[PDB]
Amino acid sequence: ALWQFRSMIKCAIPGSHPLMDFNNYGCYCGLGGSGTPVDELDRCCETHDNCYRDAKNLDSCKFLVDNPYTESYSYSCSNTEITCNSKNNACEAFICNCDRNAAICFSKAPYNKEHKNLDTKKYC
Amino acid sequence: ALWQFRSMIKCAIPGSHPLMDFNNYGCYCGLGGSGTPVDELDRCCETHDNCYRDAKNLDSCKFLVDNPYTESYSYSCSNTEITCNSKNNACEAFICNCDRNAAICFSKAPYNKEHKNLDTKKYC
Ligand SMILES: [Ca+2]
Ligand SMILES: [Ca+2]
Ligand SMILES: [Ca+2]
Ligand SMILES: [Cl-]
Ligand SMILES: [Cl-]
Repeated sequence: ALWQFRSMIKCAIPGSHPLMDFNNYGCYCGLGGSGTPVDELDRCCETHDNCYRDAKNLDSCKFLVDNPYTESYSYSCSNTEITCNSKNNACEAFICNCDRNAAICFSKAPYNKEHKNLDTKKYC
Repeated sequence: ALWQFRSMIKCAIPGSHPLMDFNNYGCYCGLGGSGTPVDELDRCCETHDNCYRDAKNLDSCKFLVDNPYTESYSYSCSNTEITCNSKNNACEAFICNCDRNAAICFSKAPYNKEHKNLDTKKYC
């Protein structure tokens, strides 16, 4: 679920303020997107979006409101390391991994303040 | 999910051995069932089954393999007290409550050893 994804981010990046730092960044770190990502971080976000898209297109999965962010799963944090519980069902596991890969991707991507709250209408 | 339900049981009943104690008991504490419950505990189990039935019959919900036991939710245990996370989606919340009510029902129902591993074919 969305709240768990923000927690995953705090896990991989202790000092982070998920909502404030990674929302409304570049072209894809936020709701939907357009154009091409402006940098690694922005691409991490595009990949997360694409991952959610692949999940919605799974015949075997049906998310409430057709929004994967509503799908709650089980995961655990241990010293910056994120672990998706093997007991999550196939759909939950898929979402858990999308979030986990995104959280990790965020922790290794440069954070360019100039790309924060970017004028998407022009540069995306 | 099924594994979370067993944890809920340990929460409400510290000494319990969920699988060993509450599986294959009476007419409803196990897979499916038949007849009328033999006692309070057995009825707690029938109610849990009926609760899962109501969940499967929700137009808004679609569980993997159409089995609510695969639906993973978020909950927390604190001194025998079980709490279902308000952030679970409607379907997850419904399942979480079914499990929670069952766990609590189990903790307050007499445990009749004579009803353990009962000859269902005859008494159910
Ligand atoms: Ca996005
Ligand atoms: Ca049953
Ligand atoms: Ca779930
Ligand atoms: Cl976020
Ligand atoms: Cl059980």
